Amino acid sequence: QRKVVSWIDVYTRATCQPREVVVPLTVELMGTVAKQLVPSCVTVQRCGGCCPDDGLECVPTGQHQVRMQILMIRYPSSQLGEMSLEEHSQCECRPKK
Amino acid sequence: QRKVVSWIDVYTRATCQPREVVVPLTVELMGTVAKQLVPSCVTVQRCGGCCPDDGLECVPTGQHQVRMQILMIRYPSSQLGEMSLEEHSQCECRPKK
Amino acid sequence: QVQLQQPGTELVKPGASVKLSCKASGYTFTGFWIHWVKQRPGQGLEWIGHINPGNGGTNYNEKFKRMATLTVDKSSSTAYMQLSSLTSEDSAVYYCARSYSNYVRAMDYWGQGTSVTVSSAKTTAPSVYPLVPVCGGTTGSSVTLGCLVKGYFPEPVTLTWNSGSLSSGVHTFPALLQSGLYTLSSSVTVTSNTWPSQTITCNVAHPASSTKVDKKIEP
Amino acid sequence: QVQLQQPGTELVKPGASVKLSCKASGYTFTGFWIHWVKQRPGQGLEWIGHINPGNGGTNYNEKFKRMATLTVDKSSSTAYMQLSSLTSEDSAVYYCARSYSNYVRAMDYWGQGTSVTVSSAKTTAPSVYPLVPVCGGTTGSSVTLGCLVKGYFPEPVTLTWNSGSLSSGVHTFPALLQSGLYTLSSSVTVTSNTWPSQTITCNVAHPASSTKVDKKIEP
Amino acid sequence: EIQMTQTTSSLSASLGDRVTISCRASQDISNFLNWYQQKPDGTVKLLIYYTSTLHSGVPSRFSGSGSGTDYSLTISNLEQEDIATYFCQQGKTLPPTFGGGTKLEIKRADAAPTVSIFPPSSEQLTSGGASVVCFLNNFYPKEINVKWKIDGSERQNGVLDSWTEQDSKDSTYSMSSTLTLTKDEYERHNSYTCEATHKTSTSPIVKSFNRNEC
Amino acid sequence: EIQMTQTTSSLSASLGDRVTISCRASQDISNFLNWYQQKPDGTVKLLIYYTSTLHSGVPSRFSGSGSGTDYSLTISNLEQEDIATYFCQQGKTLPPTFGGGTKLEIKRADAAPTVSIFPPSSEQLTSGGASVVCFLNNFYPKEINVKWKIDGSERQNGVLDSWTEQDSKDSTYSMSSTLTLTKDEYERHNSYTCEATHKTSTSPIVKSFNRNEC
Repeated sequence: QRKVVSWIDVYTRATCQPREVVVPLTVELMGTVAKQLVPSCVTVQRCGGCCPDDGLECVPTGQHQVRMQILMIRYPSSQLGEMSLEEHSQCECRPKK
Repeated sequence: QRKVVSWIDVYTRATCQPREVVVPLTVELMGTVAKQLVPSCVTVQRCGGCCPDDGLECVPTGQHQVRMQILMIRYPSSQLGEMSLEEHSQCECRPKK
Repeated sequence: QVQLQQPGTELVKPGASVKLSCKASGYTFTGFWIHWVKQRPGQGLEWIGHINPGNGGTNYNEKFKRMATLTVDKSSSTAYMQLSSLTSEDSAVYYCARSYSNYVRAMDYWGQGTSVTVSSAKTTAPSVYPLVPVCGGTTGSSVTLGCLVKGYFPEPVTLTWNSGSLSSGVHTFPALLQSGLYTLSSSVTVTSNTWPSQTITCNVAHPASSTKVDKKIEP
Repeated sequence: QVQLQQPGTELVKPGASVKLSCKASGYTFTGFWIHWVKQRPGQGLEWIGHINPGNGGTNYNEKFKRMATLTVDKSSSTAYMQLSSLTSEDSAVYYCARSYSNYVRAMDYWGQGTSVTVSSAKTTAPSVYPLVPVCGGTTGSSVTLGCLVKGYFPEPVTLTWNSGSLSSGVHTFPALLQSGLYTLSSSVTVTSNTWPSQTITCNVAHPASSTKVDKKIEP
Repeated sequence: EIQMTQTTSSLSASLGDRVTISCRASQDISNFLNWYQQKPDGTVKLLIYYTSTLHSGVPSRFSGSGSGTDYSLTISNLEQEDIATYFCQQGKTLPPTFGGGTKLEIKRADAAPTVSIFPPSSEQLTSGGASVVCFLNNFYPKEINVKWKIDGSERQNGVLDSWTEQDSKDSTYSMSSTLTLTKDEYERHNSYTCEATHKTSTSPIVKSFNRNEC
Repeated sequence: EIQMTQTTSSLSASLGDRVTISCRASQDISNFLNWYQQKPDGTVKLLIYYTSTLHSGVPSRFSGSGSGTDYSLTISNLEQEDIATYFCQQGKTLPPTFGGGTKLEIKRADAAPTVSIFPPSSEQLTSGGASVVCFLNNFYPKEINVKWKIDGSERQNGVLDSWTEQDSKDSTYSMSSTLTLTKDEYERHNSYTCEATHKTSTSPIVKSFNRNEC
């Protein structure tokens, strides 16, 4: 047993907008607070998807940086600290160069 | 002006579960019926996130292939056809072998 | 939560121009084509033109050519229609609707529209009259009241009964042009014991003249 | 939408063992530790042990060294507790709750609980008695009726008035042990005009005996 | 332009009936046709946007059909919430061409109108005008006739006849006949008559009053 | 095991008061404390899970404080929600240790119990047994005394005294005195009395009835 998805429902979630995207916590993105951060990944609203026209790219209009509570595994004393990440507000489709 | 995301709200969406992920449609991944299809990308529920303990992978337990209505830009006559992608049902944290 | 806003009423004198509004909210504005459709009183929908808010792509119908200039605002998320040189022929309801494609062109969500009335006639306030039942009968099982507003210009007019609380068995009749002025009527039906025991009020509002008065119907 | 399931009542005999259930539904089961907590009637919470359904790693409290066994099922999504060799000291309410990380030890969501009773006593049915106000006495503004169920075993019992529709000013008193049997009482207060014009019924349900009868209160 | 032909306007059917609304084109549009629902208040929404594919939040009753040049909307189970003029629109090539509306009315039992005459209000008579309003309040079908008789003699000028749209509650039409007159003539003339001719009776239903209060 | 200690258990405060509940640990838990709310029906929920960090669906009234060996849960504004026993659990190391659940009652105006005596039902007497129930129901505070008197003589055996928990409506306590007797002795006596001693009156509020129906 199976069911089909309407094309309207296909493109609505596929069109350029702000959406929930997982971001892996790396030492290259956020530095030394612990050997391991818990959770090792978080979720932020990012501009994903694709525009109808081929010459149109999906880029953020404006972004606001949000801060999240994160468990820092420190072996001197483990603490539940704070970190920050960039999060998009709205996206648009622009012509490419 | 400022909001602090609670650690519980942080890990709840960060845990290994089925989530909406944008998948770019390519000629390699799903083949050629036309020059380009619209939308050029789709959204399917996939196993994303991260496990609490390092040493456990985020892998699907069950999955079901769903079919979506896609606009196929063909030059003899453009038509709104059907396509299929593999979608995940439920995920679990299994130790990495 | 995906709608388009259009000011339901609009008035201009013949010869002038209107910049119609199509406020987009609830979705990515620059991702869907914004269409504009014309409809004369009880006559088939006529396509005027669509505009792409993403790349600034403009498209117009042949007969409406220089009849209709389409523009978009990315800062306000609003599509605009500039109708140049208006006449009695252009007195119609103009809609706006979004569509996703480059081929299918299926306008999924429409707005409420804009009823553009084009006349140089003087804008005047209405006169509310309580339509009292015939002097001494008849009844009984149910009694009909009624209300009349004669000589108002232009549209629209909002008619309610008891602040809209009496929203049962109400007949609001559409306005018609008599001697260059609108005359509208309405009627309600309640049981013989409801009136004049419970005092029923006719509530009229003409926003264009800014003058609105509710009349209490007494026998 | 996230919750844990525990059977409210559980009856066993001295010497026997129970496999308590914690049915998890609403989240990824194998990503959170499942804790089990013991609570005696009106006493502090005692940690028994936690289990990780993800890897199978387990931890038990020292004093429950041989007496709790924790198991999990990836299918159906259910955590289990095997209480080996039960005594009268083990007669307590057992909870199941979930925490996230190894470091924090914070169990965010709990189950409803499992009141485990151990006795090996004879399970018998109650006898409902309608409490008559008085043989023509007190009548002022409000009158109280009452209900009684003496000699039922074991717990629990469901008590309502008029199919639970009369949920205003109801006093249901907790069960106590008398002569090795439970005796429970309840009372409802209504105006002197309501009764005995509107007939009131005492709804009793003892599911362990399977036999339950509602009684009509009459003066 | 690619002519979009919808060769029916008046359509009346009973509740729970299989109703087919068809459209024909000038050429092959290759299964590009959309069905739109314009409710009496002027709200347009898209029901079926391809051959047979539903919009989000549309009952399964609406069935799409037709391939090539002929395309038809099919309501399997008609209800009172389906009173609307349905349009078809091609999408093969611009412009996007719409067809003529089909006005979907719902068949019910024929009902006699309740007539009530109303003399000009004392508020109006002090201003210099006099208007006699005569409501006919619910009736079916929408083929009513009104005739004013001032002192037995017919009046045609000043008569305003406005109809209400198809009712969603009880499927009954209503119209209001408003006779506008001058006070100077209103005061010459005594005894008025509001005649109404309909399908429910051969004898015209009459509501008349004297202009002195009889 | 770290002996997590709560010094107070009995606690009563009026509505809209700054209520503070404190905890003391045997050693430094480094800010790893979690406050839990156990409702009268046994349902436990997590209120504050760190020093001062809130769980989803918890009012801003609950304030978390304390840094090291000493921590406290502070309710800024007290309401009738907030009738529960509050626990604190350390998360430094296993096991996870809970403290003594502090019962939070709410202070209100003192009231007299509504005494009502009930003779054994005709349904009970036909089965060979008699039980007299004396309800007293709606009173502050939960310190109350009941004394049965059969023909003036006190009887202590057969008395069952069940108290209700703090009411979430008007903050009133209630208890039931069920005196179980044998019918063969119940027939041998006349008047039955249930006395009630409370803070409201030094004189015990008396409700009695004669066996031969008053």
